[PDB]
Amino acid sequence: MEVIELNKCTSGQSFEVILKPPSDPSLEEIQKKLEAAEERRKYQEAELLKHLAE
Amino acid sequence: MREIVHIQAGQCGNQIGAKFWEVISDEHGIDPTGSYHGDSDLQLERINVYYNEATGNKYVPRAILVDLEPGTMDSVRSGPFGQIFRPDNFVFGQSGAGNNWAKGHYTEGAELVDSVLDVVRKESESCDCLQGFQLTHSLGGGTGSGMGTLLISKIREEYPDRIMNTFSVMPSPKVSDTVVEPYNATLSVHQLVENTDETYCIDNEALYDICFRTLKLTTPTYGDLNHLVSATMSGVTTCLRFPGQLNADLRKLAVNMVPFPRLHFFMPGFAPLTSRQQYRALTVPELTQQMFDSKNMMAACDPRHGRYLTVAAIFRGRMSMKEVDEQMLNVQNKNSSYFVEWIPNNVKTAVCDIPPRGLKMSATFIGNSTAIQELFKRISEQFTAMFRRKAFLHWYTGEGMDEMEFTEAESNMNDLVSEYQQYQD
Amino acid sequence: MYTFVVRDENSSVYAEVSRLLLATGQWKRLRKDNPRFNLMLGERNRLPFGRLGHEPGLVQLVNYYRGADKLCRKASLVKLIKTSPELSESCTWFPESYVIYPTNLTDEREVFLAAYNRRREGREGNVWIAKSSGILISSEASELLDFIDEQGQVHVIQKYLEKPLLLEPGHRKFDIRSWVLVDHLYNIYLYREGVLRTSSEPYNSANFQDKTCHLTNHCIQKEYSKNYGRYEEGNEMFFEEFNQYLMDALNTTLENSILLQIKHIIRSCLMCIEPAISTKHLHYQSFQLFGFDFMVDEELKVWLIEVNGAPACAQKLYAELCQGIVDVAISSVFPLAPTSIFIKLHHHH
Amino acid sequence: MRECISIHVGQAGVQIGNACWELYCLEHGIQPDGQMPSDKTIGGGDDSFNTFFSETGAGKHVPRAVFVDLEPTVIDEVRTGTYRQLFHPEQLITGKEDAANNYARGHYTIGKEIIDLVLDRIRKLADQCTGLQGFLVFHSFGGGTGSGFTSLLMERLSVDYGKKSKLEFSIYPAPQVSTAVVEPYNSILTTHTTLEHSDCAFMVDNEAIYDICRRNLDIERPTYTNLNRLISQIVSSITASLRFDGALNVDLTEFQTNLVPYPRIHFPLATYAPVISAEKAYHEQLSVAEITNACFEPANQMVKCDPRHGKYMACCLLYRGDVVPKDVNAAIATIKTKRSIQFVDWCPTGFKVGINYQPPTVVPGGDLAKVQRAVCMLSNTTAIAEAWARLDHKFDLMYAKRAFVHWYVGEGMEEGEFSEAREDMAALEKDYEEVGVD
Ligand SMILES: Nc1nc2c(ncn2[C@@H]2O[C@H](COP(=O)(O)OP(=O)(O)OP(=O)(O)O)[C@@H](O)[C@H]2O)c(=O)[nH]1
Ligand SMILES: Nc1ncnc2c1ncn2[C@@H]1O[C@H](COP(=O)(O)OP(=O)(O)CP(=O)(O)O)[C@@H](O)[C@H]1O
Ligand SMILES: Nc1nc2c(ncn2[C@@H]2O[C@H](COP(=O)(O)OP(=O)(O)O)[C@@H](O)[C@H]2O)c(=O)[nH]1
Ligand SMILES: [Ca+2]
Ligand SMILES: [Ca+2]
Ligand SMILES: [Ca+2]
Ligand SMILES: [Mg+2]
Ligand SMILES: [Mg+2]
Ligand SMILES: [Mg+2]
Repeated sequence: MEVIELNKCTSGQSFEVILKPPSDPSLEEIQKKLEAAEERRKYQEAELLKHLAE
Repeated sequence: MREIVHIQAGQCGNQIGAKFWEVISDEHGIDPTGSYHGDSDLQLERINVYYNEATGNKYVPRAILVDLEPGTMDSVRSGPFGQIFRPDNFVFGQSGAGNNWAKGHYTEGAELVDSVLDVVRKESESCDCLQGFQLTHSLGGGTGSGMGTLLISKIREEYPDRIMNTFSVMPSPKVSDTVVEPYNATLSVHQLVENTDETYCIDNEALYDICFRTLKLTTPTYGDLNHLVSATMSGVTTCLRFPGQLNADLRKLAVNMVPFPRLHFFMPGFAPLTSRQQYRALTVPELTQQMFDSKNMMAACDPRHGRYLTVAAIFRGRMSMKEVDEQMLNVQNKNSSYFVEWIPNNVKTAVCDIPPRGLKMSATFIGNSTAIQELFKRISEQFTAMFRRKAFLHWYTGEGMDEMEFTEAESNMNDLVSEYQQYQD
Repeated sequence: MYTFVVRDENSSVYAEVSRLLLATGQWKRLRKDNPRFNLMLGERNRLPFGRLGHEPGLVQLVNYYRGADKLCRKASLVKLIKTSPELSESCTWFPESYVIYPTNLTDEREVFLAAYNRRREGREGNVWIAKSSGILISSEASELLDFIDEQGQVHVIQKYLEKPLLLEPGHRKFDIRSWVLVDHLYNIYLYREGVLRTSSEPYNSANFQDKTCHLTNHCIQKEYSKNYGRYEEGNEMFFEEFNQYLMDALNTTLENSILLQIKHIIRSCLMCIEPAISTKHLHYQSFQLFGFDFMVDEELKVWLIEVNGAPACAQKLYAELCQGIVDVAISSVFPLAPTSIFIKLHHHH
Repeated sequence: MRECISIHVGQAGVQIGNACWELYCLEHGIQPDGQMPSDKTIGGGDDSFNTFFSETGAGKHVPRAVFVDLEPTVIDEVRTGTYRQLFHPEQLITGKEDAANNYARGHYTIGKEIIDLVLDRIRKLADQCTGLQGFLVFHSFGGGTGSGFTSLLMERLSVDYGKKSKLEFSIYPAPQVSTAVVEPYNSILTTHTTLEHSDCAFMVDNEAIYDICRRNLDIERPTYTNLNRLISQIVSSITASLRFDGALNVDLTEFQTNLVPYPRIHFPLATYAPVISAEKAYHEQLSVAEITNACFEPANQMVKCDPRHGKYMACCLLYRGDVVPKDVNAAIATIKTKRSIQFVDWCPTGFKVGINYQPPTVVPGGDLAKVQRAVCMLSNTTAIAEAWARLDHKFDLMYAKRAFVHWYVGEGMEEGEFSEAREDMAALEKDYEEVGVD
């Protein structure tokens, strides 16, 4: 039960008590994923329109 | 500003659509001349979803009336709120469709469809952000069924990323005009399965049984039936017309109600349904019990014969929201064998402070139940009884159709039935 | 209409409880995976406590205390008794035990040898028993440690009661099973009926090789003993007969000589771990049935052997106890539309 | 001084953000018009409150905040609300149609078309910072925007601000105040793609906040306003160290150093006390020991779970009001002799304590009552993994049938992203179990 690093200021204080000791994707890749998803949407819509054209 | 474009087609479609705009116009404070005279700001908070604002602070429904004969739409124009519709939004022919799906879809309807789409396009070009469309029609006739599904196909082609919603009146031999209604309904169900995102199945037999057994109407008329449809249409659209967070738009409703794209056919329910003991107050337990009772549903399908994939419930009026949650959780926990367990928390409840006209409070029920397969089973059986003898086909082959098209529509509806059966087990 | 799910099909106890619940006509059984339940008769292992109590509008109850394994594990119990000040290392009603990990894997090997060597030097009885959650009784520490290394699981070496109380006629060993029910309020109820699982073979202190007269397990007596069912039906003596014996032979009662210590031991164990497993302020509630096994020496001193977290019941007592479980554990939270069969062991929470 | 930029995404993020900045102003003495009479340095200054507020020449103190929603109705409340004058229009970004509770719609379809605009607005705020620390991101798990667009924004923030810390305040879905069935899908999808980009995330389960409001505040049916006022108190207690003079958690980097020894396990449990109803006749003010002991009751945790059956990796006590160190240690010592507090063997058994003498500020007319002292405990317990277990179970139930999957594939997402995200959660649950169980 030891108190360490006590710091006091006008608006408060802080300290530490120890009870016991111990024992990314690049900008390029993000754009591809967004465009890859957009392409699959375009493909799906074109298939719907192809279906409606028949 | 999430505008919805309304379309009503055929005799049934226009007669029910007329009453719908009559009921919600009263709820929003709009009089027959489009002038607002309400007393609450909630009435206008979302008024633009269904109404356009013209000069002089006039509110004009965003509705397009379609038919292949003039008669019914002449009655609407002479009806109570007939003057409130935009005169240019009346699109009609003179030949009629003779209760013939082929005439509405392929011959007579095709001649008129381009002019209907001109009006739809005009209404869309003025929308800040168009949600989608809602169509009212019957499936047993020719115009609403055949031309209605033709409009849907072409609206989907021009607006492929908007939501398509329908109120579809299913035919019943107990409330029948012609023997070919199962032919026309099977051909339409084929279209609906592919091209709509949400379809409220309104069975004319359920409406009849409710008028006769529950409402105690000796000789029910089409008018009596349309009262139930008016009240139900106003209930299921409350989430769109008033401020709220649940199913507040068409796409979010679909996301919560449709777990598989073909299984988008809903059973609507309404409570109370009282015969003329009509002044008695209705408690939240009673509203919940009736709203889930089969006798209060309008698809003529016993829910205890299937399971609920999803459920949407709307309670209207000033009431204990705490008691609403308790009763809704009581229904689920007391009959959880009728709710699929592989969709957690599949029952959603919304509240609205404005009750329908002449009621302290009500509840509207929306169910995606596998028991709807019973409705398509009845149609398929009536279809096959005639089609196995090719009876009455000449009305359709005379308009250029082939028997193969009947076989295909039949197979798809039988697949739909099978698809419902697999998720019921 | 209350709802429950069954997730342990091999539980004779709660199979009867489920049977009783349905008989009331006020309980409905749901599929084992349906989350809208009031009561879960859970599985023995990896019970998903983290999913309980998150159902709006359902008061959820389960028949196991999360964390009670600390008490119902051979190695866990030893560690709990030695490390808990409430029980202390000097606890007088638990045999001197040690946790011994096989060398192929803290470990109390050297601490055990120290106590062992002291007994060997002091001419004292130096017979120990090794076991784990496959038992070996020996007086040589070399055999005890070598036996555990041949296995791959943690074991416990505790003193073997070389002076057990022997019933007569027969000169035979035995052990006492006590059933204890802790409800959601952490009341400790001791079932008024216990059973003595007796050995039908004369106790022999000069031969620990034949383990039929030293181990009073019902399965061992009925499989390797030749006098099974000779003195009592199924090697099971009940309190009525056993109490009459204590009076005729020892001029004393079961309550004074034995039951006081048993109630004191039960209280001490369960009260010790109450802060760790209590569901008082939890979003769900727990109860659990426990099977305490005791040993009685020739001095009428009671020793705790182990605690079973999923015990079975004596065939003759399933009906009474299972009904008792429904009265104080299930209906107390979910009431329905005496002379209790339990003895409440009062204590400070 | 070093600035912090707050980003609020979706309805939950925006509405919670509105409630926090309302509270920040009352705590710092800032009026709805942005004026701060106590600030004697007009038009500038590097005081502790300047980490969250910039200053104009006219003396307006402007939050360093960006609000983003794919639909305008929620952010339109900010534009015409009480604090409409705090923010300039560049800070409030709205689209026309939302993500329809669809992660893929917010992340791909809609997110792709608005991500560059949002980054541009964030860049404007960053250009006002002489030493930007990082970002605080508020969002829900269950909404399409809160889930889908946030993960896209976090990915880009890591690209455009590599050396900057990012903390989250995330709303965990609760059926009692939810109307979207697919929220388990969105929660797991957004956690998978955000995990590597968030240094520290404070999860708030709406279920916990809902029941605190009903039990402690006697609200029979809490609203979002009730929930958000309480959440902003907890958020305020967590960020107070960045906005006031002090020596504990003085910059965003210190949150990771103090609460997160393992990067993937960066979800600390928050516990707050006392929560007292303003409608009470009058309350017996609670002591340091009583409010501290309340930090170990499941009933005041932001996520219901049982810390008695996990292991602690760190613990911070953040006190506000009349509290001196002597009374804190006396309470801690008494709690160790009665509570089950098990640390991991590779961490010290200790507590970092911060005390702010200014008691919690209460919004006039709000629900909470003025108390003389309050505490928020931030503990990194493996027991919070119970929330992942609940969530992954619901995910598994729907995905086994592919229920609703077509809505995501229809927006351009590949079905394999479902299994990829779920496998990542399985690994997350395994990491917790390796650390907490023996
Ligand atoms: N605590 C709290 N939770 C909220 C609030 N608003 C929404 N939620 C929760 O957030 C989830 C819904 O996500 P939203 O944030 O509303 O959705 P969104 O971010 O706007 O994304 P969209 O789908 O495009 O609307 C549900 O679990 C709600 O309970 C709020 O103000 N406070
Ligand atoms: N320290 C000891 N001294 C004397 N006898 C002992 C003993 N430890 C165990 N025994 C004997 O072993 C028998 C059962 O041992 P134990 O209970 O540890 O195994 P077990 O747990 O597989 C059976 P159960 O779980 O049903 O009680 C008891 O009947 C007892 O007679
Ligand atoms: N509920 C209801 N059903 C109607 C009404 N009018 C017709 N129907 C049903 O609709 C079918 C006939 O279709 P109808 O709309 O008259 O043909 P259409 O004008 O070519 O579309 C039959 O099944 C009728 O039972 C009505 O006013 N209300
Ligand atoms: Ca013609
Ligand atoms: Ca200044
Ligand atoms: Ca990073
Ligand atoms: Mg007709
Ligand atoms: Mg055992
Ligand atoms: Mg939103």
